Amino acid sequence: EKGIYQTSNFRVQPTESIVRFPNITNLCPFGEVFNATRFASVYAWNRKR
Amino acid sequence: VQLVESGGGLVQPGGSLRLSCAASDFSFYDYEMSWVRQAPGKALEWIGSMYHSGRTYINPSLKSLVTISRDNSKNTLYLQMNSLRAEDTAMYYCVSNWASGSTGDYWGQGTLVTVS
Repeated sequence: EKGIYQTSNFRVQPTESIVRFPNITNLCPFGEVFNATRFASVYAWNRKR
Repeated sequence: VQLVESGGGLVQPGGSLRLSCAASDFSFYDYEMSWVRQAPGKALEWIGSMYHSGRTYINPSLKSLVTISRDNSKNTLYLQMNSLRAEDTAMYYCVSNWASGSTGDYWGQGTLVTVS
């Protein structure tokens, strides 16, 4: 019959998910063990937290 | 510098030479000590090393003229090299806590030596 009927809804689907992080490059301390200028001895290793 | 060395000078080929560097506390020499020198135009040449008890191992390449005396109360150790040849016009160094690693050793300055 004549009139106005509500059938469904509408929704704009999104694209291009975006992830943003700050300049978190504070320390990254691996140059003291990986490529030390003078490598540590065999039995006196260096422990660096 | 907290580590000084005494000895050297112009010596006729064949003389003797000595170096003196000392510490103060009994526990500062834990646990490894050695010696090293850098002649101009020469790479690193390790000679010998010893632990607290005094057991020594020496590089076999130049192990014929090695003699070392050690003290504990004076907190010292001496590397004595004799028969001064014409290839020792460089600077020497003694090191405390040699094996502790890259950041666990303290270096010195040495003295000039003239050889003909």
